[PDB]
Amino acid sequence: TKCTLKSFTVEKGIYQTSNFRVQPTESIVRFPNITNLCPFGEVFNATRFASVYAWNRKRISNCVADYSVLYNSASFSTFKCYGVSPTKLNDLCFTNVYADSFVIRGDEVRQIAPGQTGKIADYNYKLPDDFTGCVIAWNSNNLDSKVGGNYNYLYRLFRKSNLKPFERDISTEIYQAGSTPCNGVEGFNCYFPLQSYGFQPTYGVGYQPYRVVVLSFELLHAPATVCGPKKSTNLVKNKCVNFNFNGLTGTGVLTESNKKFLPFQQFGRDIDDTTDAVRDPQTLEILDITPCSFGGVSVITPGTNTSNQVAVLYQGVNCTEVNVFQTRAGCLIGAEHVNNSYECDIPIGAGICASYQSIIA
Amino acid sequence: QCVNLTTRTQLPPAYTNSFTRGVYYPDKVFRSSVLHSTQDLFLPFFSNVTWFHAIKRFDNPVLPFNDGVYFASTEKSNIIRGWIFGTTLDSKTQSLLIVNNATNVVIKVCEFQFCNDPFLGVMESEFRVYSSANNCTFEYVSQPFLNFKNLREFVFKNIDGYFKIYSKHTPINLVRDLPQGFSALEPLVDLPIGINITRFQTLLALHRSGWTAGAAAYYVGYLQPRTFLLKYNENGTITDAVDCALDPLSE
Amino acid sequence: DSTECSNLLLQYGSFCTQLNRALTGIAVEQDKNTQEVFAQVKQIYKTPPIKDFGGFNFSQILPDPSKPSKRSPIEDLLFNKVTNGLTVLPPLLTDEMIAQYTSALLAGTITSGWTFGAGP
Amino acid sequence: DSTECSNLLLQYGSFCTQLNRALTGIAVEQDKNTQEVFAQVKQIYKTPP
Amino acid sequence: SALGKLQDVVNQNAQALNTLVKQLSSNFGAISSVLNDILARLDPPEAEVQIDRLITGRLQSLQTYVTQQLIRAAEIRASANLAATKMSECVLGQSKRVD
Amino acid sequence: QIDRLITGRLQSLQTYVTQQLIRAAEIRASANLAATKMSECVLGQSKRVD
Ligand SMILES: *[C@@H]1O[C@H](CO)[C@@H](O[C@@H]2O[C@H](CO)[C@@H](O)[C@H](O)[C@H]2NC(C)=O)[C@H](O)[C@H]1NC(C)=O
Ligand SMILES: *[C@@H]1O[C@H](CO)[C@@H](O[C@@H]2O[C@H](CO)[C@@H](O)[C@H](O)[C@H]2NC(C)=O)[C@H](O)[C@H]1NC(C)=O
Ligand SMILES: *[C@@H]1O[C@H](CO)[C@@H](O)[C@H](O)[C@H]1NC(C)=O
Ligand SMILES: *[C@@H]1O[C@H](CO)[C@@H](O)[C@H](O)[C@H]1NC(C)=O
Ligand SMILES: *[C@@H]1O[C@H](CO)[C@@H](O)[C@H](O)[C@H]1NC(C)=O
Ligand SMILES: *[C@@H]1O[C@H](CO)[C@@H](O)[C@H](O)[C@H]1NC(C)=O
Ligand SMILES: *[C@@H]1O[C@H](CO)[C@@H](O)[C@H](O)[C@H]1NC(C)=O
Ligand SMILES: *[C@@H]1O[C@H](CO)[C@@H](O)[C@H](O)[C@H]1NC(C)=O
Ligand SMILES: *[C@@H]1O[C@H](CO)[C@@H](O)[C@H](O)[C@H]1NC(C)=O
Repeated sequence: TKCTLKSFTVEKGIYQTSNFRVQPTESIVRFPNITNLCPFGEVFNATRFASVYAWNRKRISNCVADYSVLYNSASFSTFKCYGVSPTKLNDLCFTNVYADSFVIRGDEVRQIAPGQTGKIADYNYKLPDDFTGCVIAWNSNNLDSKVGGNYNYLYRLFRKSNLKPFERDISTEIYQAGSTPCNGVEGFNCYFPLQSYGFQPTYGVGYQPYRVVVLSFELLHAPATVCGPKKSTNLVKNKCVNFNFNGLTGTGVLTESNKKFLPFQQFGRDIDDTTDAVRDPQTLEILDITPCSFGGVSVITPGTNTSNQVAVLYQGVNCTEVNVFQTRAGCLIGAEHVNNSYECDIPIGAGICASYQSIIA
Repeated sequence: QCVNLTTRTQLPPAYTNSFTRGVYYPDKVFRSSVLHSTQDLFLPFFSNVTWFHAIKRFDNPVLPFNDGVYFASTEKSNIIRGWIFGTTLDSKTQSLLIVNNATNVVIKVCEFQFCNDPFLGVMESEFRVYSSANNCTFEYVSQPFLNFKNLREFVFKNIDGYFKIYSKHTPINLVRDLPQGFSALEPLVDLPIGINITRFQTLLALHRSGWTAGAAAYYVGYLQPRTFLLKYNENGTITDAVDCALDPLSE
Repeated sequence: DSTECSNLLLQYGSFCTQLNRALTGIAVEQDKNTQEVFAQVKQIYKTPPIKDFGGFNFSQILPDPSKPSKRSPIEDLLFNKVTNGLTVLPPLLTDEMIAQYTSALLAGTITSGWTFGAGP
Repeated sequence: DSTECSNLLLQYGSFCTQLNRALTGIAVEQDKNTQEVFAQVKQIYKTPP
Repeated sequence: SALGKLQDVVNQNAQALNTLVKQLSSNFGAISSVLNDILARLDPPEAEVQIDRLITGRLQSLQTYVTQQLIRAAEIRASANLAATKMSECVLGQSKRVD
Repeated sequence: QIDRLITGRLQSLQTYVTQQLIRAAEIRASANLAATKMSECVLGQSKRVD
């Protein structure tokens, strides 16, 4: 009070000195139930993969993409992400996901990157320099190699020009390396551009088949629907917590509600358009949001000439949320309530007054 | 597969009064016993809505979408099954298909080649609404939405790449025109489509015994940007509304 | 509850203190207004138990013993006919004490004339 | 008459409604003041000829 | 309409409070009216500017509310002084003042 | 540019409305005094000095 009044002597009276803030204790972040996961089973766990010249592109939309399952797997040899970090993949949201799947050699995994040069980059699969996504590769000697030799995987060996980014070339026309016309027959200076791989299980690690899945993340002006799985903190009631329900955030005490919402309604507003009721997304129940008991802190004191005893009034604050007495004005601490009635010396409010005789109310 | 329908009878389109229909919930927010003023695409009160019949009448034209579409249906025996949404209605651009067949409702955003006269047929064993589907960007299968006995109100909006479908089912017993009353349309589904739509076409179902058109009637209204004053009761349903630009009393 | 907002708000100085002080002045002014209007007597007068006033009836303006609020029928009718950092401070004088002050004024002006306003 | 200005002005809320309300209150207050000062009789008295 | 004078005061105070709450939903030229959205969607160099715009708009609204409350407080104080004068002169005595 | 002009003009208009409210309060007090004089000096004889 001396600090607020800028004086070392305080006259008898009540002085509003501060404000009492209930501090938030927990953070409650409830978003909808984790359902409709993205079809990563049909990409990673596919029985057969495509050739690199005819790489499969799968469009992933309208689902929840859990990237932590892929990142924490020990089954992948390469998980190199370009243009984004793996840690924030599980949080961000994208409009569509392009999953390109193919099989290449062990030594050719390095060429699946922006700015690289090689047979795969120039003639089979070209990545843009400004690429946002991740390149995942793993050894598949167990599945894609047979003892006789697996010749079901093809790659383009020759093309007149380098491929554009995200281009698929499935043409089977004879490559013309010379001035002479090929005439459709494979003779001299004219070679068939698609050549088969010969995967065998007894091969070296640089020649063993590797399954590569490249995920391309783009953002377009359409509503982004491939989002990460927002985690849900367990619900805590009857305490002043910071709530985040389906992107609506605030601070309040969440108590049970008797308001019967219609099934399409999620939040509740009063006359002043402030959210005072809400529906929990995980469990369809209605919760009232009571604002935390913020109040004014007033100091009731007699003159410093008489005594140094003081009392504290928390305005509009119940006594269970802070010589403690409950008044309609608020909670009064440091004053002894008496049943006798005297003239008003220091006004407290709601018919309550304080005086010095100790400090009585 | 496409079939031209050449047995139609030429007739001018009808017009009628909207009365106090076309109101929908602007948001997913509960409000109790309060009056809320909102600025949104709303249908004007007592406006001129176009009236189309199915009786030999088979009205399936292509109409401009404008800023939103109010679809009213005085329906018996479930002739009306879905809608056609797009800009050019061909494979050049991307179009939205809404269909309700005998089992479920299917919503697809793809590059479709639409027929000039698309329809279904009734056991339901005739589907002649498209010839191709090339590049799909969104698929969504949901629960089925559905004297004239049923009144179906729908509101379609394209705002910020969001497609809002609002709907209401009403039990009516009026023979010919729209009944006069108040019924607020609940929001049914929001679609992440992100596509341009400027034209639409209704999808009907044929009755086969050539073809026969079942008795149905529908109304098209256009949404305009305006302000409504909505009344919310104790239970939180919109029971009455005021159009702020209709007359000075409501203003 | 934004800490960055409060840190930026501190750059603007003592605007918040001025607004709080002005509102506090208004709040104490309302109590002073009520004190000036109603608390003009320091003796709480009561009417005699027998309401023999020479034919004059004051039942509509005297407090009703049947009512818990100790208000007059006219006062009861009057009370029935009147229907983010924000707090509402309660008034210093409750409605019961204001009704008691009006009752004291009525008892003084009925039993003592204008004498109670100028002395004993 | 600029529609862009009004669209930007709507971002600031109901300041204009408050100012219009205050001016309307002052305007009706002036008529109330004149009514209170001069219209203290409901009978129009006339002097004898 | 017998008790219109008290009802007008109650309506004006409630309406002013309602307007003060509704001024929070206005962005005042910022990208959003929510501080959390600005803090989460932008870096501190531009979030500082947007928060500053919200602060100046809300501060202007609060100053407007306090100013109009002060003017209404002056009016109510004048009315209360008149009421105290009527209490002293009409109830506690007989007044010769006409009307 | 319109944001700068809007904030300047809004501040000017708010200042004008505040001045008008204060002057209206002063004129209301003067009118209440004038009504009191009309009641007590014209419609009756007043014993109040000056
Ligand atoms: C039904 O009639 C429409 C309208 O004429 C036919 O659409 C035309 O199809 C031809 C086919 O080459 C095009 O050249 C025209 O430009 C189309 N016109 C329009 C307006 O679309 C449609 O083909 C007919 N259906 C069948 C099955 O023949
Ligand atoms: C004073 O007036 C009151 C109210 O006008 C009288 O109370 C009424 O008494 C009659 C006779 O029994 C009842 O029918 C009325 O219902 C009473 N009114 C109320 C409001 O209770 C009262 O009798 C009068 N006289 C005295 C001496 O008190
Ligand atoms: C794919 O196979 C591995 C190996 O069995 C398994 O652990 C994983 O769960 C499967 N699915 C995905 C999506 O990786
Ligand atoms: C959410 O899932 C929990 C179990 O994980 C279940 O008890 C609850 O009913 C679900 N809620 C909805 C709305 O699906
Ligand atoms: C509706 O429009 C048609 C033509 O578009 C017109 O003939 C008719 O009179 C209109 N109805 C009303 C009520 O304006
Ligand atoms: C309705 O369409 C869906 C989507 O193709 C299909 O799965 C279902 O079998 C269809 N039902 C009938 C009766 O045709
Ligand atoms: C769209 O489809 C055509 C033919 O079906 C195809 O050539 C084209 O590449 C496709 N485009 C996209 C973006 O899918
Ligand atoms: C939407 O389509 C219409 C008609 O084809 C066209 O005029 C308009 O420019 C398009 N709008 C956008 C944003 O593509
Ligand atoms: C709310 O619904 C209950 C029953 O569900 C009904 O009795 C009551 O009248 C309704 N209240 C209003 C204001 O419509």
